[PDB]
Amino acid sequence: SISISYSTTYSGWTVADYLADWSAYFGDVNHRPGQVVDGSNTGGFNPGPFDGSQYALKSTASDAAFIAGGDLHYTLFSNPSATLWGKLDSIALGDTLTGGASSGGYALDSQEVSFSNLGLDSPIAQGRDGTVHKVVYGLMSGDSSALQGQIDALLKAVDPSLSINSTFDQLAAAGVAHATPA
Ligand code: HEM
Repeated sequence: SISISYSTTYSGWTVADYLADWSAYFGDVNHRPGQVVDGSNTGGFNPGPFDGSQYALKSTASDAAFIAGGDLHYTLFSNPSATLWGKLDSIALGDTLTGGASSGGYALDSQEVSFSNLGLDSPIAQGRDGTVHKVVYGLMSGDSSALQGQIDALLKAVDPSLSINSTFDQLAAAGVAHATPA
């Protein structure tokens, strides 16, 4: 089942409120035609350049960052163009991104919340409609709606009383989350 880690700072927050606020603050990096700048708003892959076990992106407007983990592939200009696909296992949110391919991986100096065992599986043929693409491109764009919807489904699968409107502490009591030190 989905497994959530959260700093105790967020114990009383709903998942939805946390994600709404986190993504709004992260803010759209404007990864769109005419506006992509390598090393500014592309993010990066480990080991890369366009594939790997992690994709990570910081907002330059500020040191808020996320890391997507799994088995990821980015098509770049190849058909279907500008598609992130593959297997998405985890999303970690926080700030102060560190590492990269030259370090052997990415990490957050302050990891606030992670969602693991997401089980998202998107074939290349689905293109930009795939769930992996929607989740991650959403986050790049300051929009956690797609992530929220996938988490909500995973929580309901455990029990229909559980949802993104549960608090992190409620989810811990329900067996799907654990707290970490603030
Ligand atoms: C190493 C990381 C990446 C690089 C270097 C990169 C590079 C690019 C480039 C060069 C463009 C075209 C810019 C232009 O037309 O002027 C682009 C567009 C785009 N990229 Fe990325 N990208 C990266 C990661 C991602 C990821 C992870 C996603 C999805 C989750 C993504 C989604 C898109 C989308 C949706 C567009 C717009 C495509 C269009 O409107 O036709 N990119 N990217």
